Amino acid sequence: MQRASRLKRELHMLATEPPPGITCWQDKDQMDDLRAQILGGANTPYEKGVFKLEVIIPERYPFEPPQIRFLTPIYHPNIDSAGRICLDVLKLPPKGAWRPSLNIATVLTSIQLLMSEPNPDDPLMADISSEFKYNKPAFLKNARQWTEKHAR
Ligand SMILES: Cc1cc(=O)n2[nH]c(C(F)(F)F)nc2c1
Repeated sequence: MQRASRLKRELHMLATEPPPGITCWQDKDQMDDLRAQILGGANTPYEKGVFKLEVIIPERYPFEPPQIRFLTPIYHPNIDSAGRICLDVLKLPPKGAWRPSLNIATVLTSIQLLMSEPNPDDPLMADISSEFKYNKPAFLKNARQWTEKHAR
């Protein structure tokens, strides 16, 4: 009942005040099986791609974070080839940053920010991370080509 009331409010806010570039909605009729979309940001290599994500709300929400993975392939130091995301707010403390005062909208915004600003210090993709650090022009070209191939 606690989780239910919280999800109703989140779905209302996602429907009426979505963050710029972000959409999140119910796949069907269950408030804990959600989908989202993040628009590729301008001045990023993902520009003019559209990235779909799966947003699964666990039983203990809001005390456990949403489980979010990219469905659209993306070329990024912190996102693996299955769409898993390495991001602090998707993880529980002490290492992670999730807390019940965050919500689906804030963490989708954090993923959007991660797309703009990767964290080569916490890589999931070692070869992409090294390319991002030491050969940024190649990283940007590869990230654009992957966006053309899979997100457009
Ligand atoms: C988009 C959005 C804006 C906003 O202010 N909130 N607040 C909550 C909360 F508190 F219900 F979890 N969800 C949201 C979502």
